[PDB]
Amino acid sequence: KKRMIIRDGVFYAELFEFLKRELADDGFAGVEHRVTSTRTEIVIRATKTREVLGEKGRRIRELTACLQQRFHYKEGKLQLFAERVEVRGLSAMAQAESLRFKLLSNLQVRRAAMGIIRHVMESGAKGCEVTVGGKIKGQRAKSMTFRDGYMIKSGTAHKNFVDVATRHCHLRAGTLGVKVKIMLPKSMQNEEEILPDVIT
Amino acid sequence: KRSRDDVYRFFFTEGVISCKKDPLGTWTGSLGGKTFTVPSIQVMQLMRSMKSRGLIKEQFAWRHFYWFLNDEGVEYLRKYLFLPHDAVPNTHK
Amino acid sequence: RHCVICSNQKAVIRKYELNVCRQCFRENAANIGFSKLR
Amino acid sequence: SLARAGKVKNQTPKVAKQEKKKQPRGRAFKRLKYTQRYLAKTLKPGEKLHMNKQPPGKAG
RNA sequence: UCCUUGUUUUGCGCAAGGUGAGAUUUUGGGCAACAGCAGGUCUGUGAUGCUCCUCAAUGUUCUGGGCGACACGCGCACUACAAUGUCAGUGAGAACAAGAAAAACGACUCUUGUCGGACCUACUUGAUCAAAAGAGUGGGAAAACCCCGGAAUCACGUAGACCCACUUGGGACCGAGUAUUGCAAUUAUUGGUCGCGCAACGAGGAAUGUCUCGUAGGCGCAGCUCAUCAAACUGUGCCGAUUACGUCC
RNA sequence: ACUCAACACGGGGAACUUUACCAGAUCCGGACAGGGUGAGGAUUGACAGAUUGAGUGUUCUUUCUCGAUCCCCUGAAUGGUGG
Repeated sequence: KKRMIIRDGVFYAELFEFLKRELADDGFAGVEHRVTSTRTEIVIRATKTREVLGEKGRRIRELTACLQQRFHYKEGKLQLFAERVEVRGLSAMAQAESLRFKLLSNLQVRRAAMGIIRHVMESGAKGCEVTVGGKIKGQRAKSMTFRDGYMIKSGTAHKNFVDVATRHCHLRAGTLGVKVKIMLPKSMQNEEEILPDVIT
Repeated sequence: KRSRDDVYRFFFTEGVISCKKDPLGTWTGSLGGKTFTVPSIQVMQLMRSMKSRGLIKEQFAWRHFYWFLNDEGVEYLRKYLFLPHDAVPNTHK
Repeated sequence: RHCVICSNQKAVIRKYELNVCRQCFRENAANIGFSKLR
Repeated sequence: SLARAGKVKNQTPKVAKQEKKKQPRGRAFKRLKYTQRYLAKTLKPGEKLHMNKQPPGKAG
């Protein structure tokens, strides 16, 4: 229906926002959910799945419980799982979090960003970009670019390949902005718009 | 107020707590099934008072509040009741 | 009317197709499944 | 304005300094520095070691 | 692509015609590099530095009332209605359109785990006597909603009426009545009656705007906002040209 | 906001609400008791009377209903459509 799709949008929004704030620096990619008929799997994409669960088991049932108490869900209609994402490099948001941590620790912008770039471009990524605007001086609102490999912004097709993350760091004097992109070496449309090949 | 009594119970054997931020009353719970009737404002006040003592941990999304009860919070709560317990979060599972 | 994802009630409320996402603008607050292609 | 002189030096706070123990003198003084900066360190200044450093606070 | 076997020194290509639904960035949109601006936004935010308001708080209030809308007839920006004979002005009848909107309240009733009321439209009473407007039955979560789609531009000589006038062309002021909406109306209401029209204005100085095709122009409908009102904004459809297809002043 | 990248623009067709602003009253949100008042407290709730636009229970009197959270002093604080 009209309303179904909208309400699904709402549910995803609320869920995604709750996690992406309050559970962070675990290499959080995001979440994905699907129905199994009167139950919803709701897998949680993280690099480190141990913090998601908890070693006391409190975390996973807290996050189930918060959802239940809001939406009037009950057990056996709701569930939460963990999923191991290998290569934190290929997750925009995950790299974003680790970078944010470096900056809040009061480490150098250059050194920090170079860490992200090294990590990403090792796993075979086409390109990456780290655009950190904000304070680093005063008195500017200076913007620093770091650009690596190659990246496309052409078409609407680019949006599917390239996942993006924007986050904030909060420091003395005020806000510092952070952004990470990362063009994946593996398509999510299974499509390219360049290089006609010849099979010999 | 005698109102606050009901909410002092609401902490216990309900795990994580949830509220909506509103200036106008509405029942915070749903999951616990206790069905206390309390205005939201009062609930919020108590949540905040013992957040300031480090007992409770706050987390927030959009306009909603979700309050988790720490190890410390559990300990305190058990003493304030008198009633010893095997720790609120870990009992449920 | 009034809004449920702010309490501002000003800076304009969408109530089209039973949703509010214009007291927090939808360009910033996406993942409702909408896209622009045309 | 012929007179408004001394405006700033009226208003400012006076701690009126703070007590301190006597310092080494003669060779003893020169000793004191040569130990601090050039020994118990991996570096000699240079600007590589900074002789005075201060804590943070406020930034603009 | 072919062809003109033209133009093409060979190339990159160009023009006309042809096949053809369609002749070149196929057509219309959408996205878009680098360098930036002391552009706008701290009344979008749980996005924020500091330092102001922090209780005769100014913060804050389902609190009450008022403002943002005022009127020397003052300037500017944008909009809409006209001065009519190329809907032309009051009357009647015919044929005929397309996206899109809609529903669900812990409120009642229902049971061993729970159903119908805030959306529309149909039909009939609303004329043994108006409009506005009352109410009952009936269906829909939409390719179901009664033909899913209709009345404006248009057509019409039915031998309609007016007829070259500031009128019977236009409305804007102004008074009286009533019903509808709402937590509350103080022309809020306005799809309504019926006064004033013989109040303006006759295509309107200088100046200046933007479009080469199903476009311009003309016309209507829905969505949007939401106690209630659209000359606004957004989208769909209908009627549908003149000139140019060149140059760089 | 003010040549253009102002001026049917701030999805801004605002009457009470929205509200910055004005005319007045109110709340604790001032939480946090570490320095004080438990019973009978500065209190929660309250008919009448009064207060005042507001029989409104804020307030004050009467008398009743009282948890001792509300209340007292500092520090601390949070909230804001303020720049």
